[PDB]
Amino acid sequence: STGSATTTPIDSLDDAYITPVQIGTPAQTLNLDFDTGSSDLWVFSSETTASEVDGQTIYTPSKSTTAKLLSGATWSISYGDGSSSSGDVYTDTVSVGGLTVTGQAVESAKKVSSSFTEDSTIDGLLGLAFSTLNTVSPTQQKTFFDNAKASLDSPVFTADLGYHAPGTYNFGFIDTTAYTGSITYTAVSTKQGFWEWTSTGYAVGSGTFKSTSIDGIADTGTTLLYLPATVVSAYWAQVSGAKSSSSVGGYVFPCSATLPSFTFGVGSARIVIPGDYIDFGPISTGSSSCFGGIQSSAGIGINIFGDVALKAAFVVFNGATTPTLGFASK
Ligand SMILES: CCN(CCC(=O)O)C(=O)c1cccs1
Ligand code: NA
Repeated sequence: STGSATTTPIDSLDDAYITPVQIGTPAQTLNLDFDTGSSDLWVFSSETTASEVDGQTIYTPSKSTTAKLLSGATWSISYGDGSSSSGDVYTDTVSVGGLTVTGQAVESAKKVSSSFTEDSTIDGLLGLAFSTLNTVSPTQQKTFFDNAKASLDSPVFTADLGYHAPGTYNFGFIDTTAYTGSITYTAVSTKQGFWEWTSTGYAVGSGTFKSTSIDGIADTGTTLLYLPATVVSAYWAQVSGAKSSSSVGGYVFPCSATLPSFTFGVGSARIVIPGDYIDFGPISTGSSSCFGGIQSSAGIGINIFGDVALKAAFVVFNGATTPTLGFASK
């Protein structure tokens, strides 16, 4: 089997991407944020505290003939941005892009933090990291990908995110029309439960490539590219008037600037992030200071190849017995 779904930016900055997901019978379609940095499939629901729901579409298990309470199971998650959610668990049928899993754990939110409530466009998350990170207790649950894997034509999914445009998540096959050149594969460590890999270095603009190992994770649920402070300082030093502001919480730059590209290494391959991808616009409406898309990881504890990096590439998440990541230009 295979599945193929379109993923759409939630706003004009590509702050996140939403993908429609069918849950239950008859189908309830919710727009979920597919997150390769977490392992819970959780939704706004009929159980969510009413004051914490503001425009989201909710899952109502009582209206699904295939929903069953997973008796005694609870969940609670905290993300790297400080947001959180918790609740109870149902099993139900879940379909993405024509690919169906029966018996998927659907984590129903009773509580969500303010950042979720305030984002009316995101109805929940679909985690695509390793199932070792799933927060359901006392019985940990599998991701949608881990439940689909054995049925797929090939044990893979691919992320093809757009710059200010829709893109695609495919399950079970590699669309050889979706990228240019060849795919370069690289090793993954699952020791922390993430798609963790090692980049072979970087370049700023037309500058020379610096060969240096940069461990990090491939995380579709993180907007920006978070790298070591040395690398980030070398990038922003090429932009007149750029600086780190602790008042704004990251690198800012004059909106009048033209930004240089940023290249990262995948083995001998190179992925080039155009300068425009690194512009996240005004720090507040009407401001002439703009927020940078490459930020320091020094206050995180991990480097994160978020959407700014991933949407420059066709990315293969290979869940074979020995997992790998693949990257290609497009
Ligand atoms: C021999 C290089 N090479 C493949 C790179 C390519 O895909 O061309 C590798 O070492 C791999 C190790 C782990 C996954 S692939
Ligand atoms: Na922000």
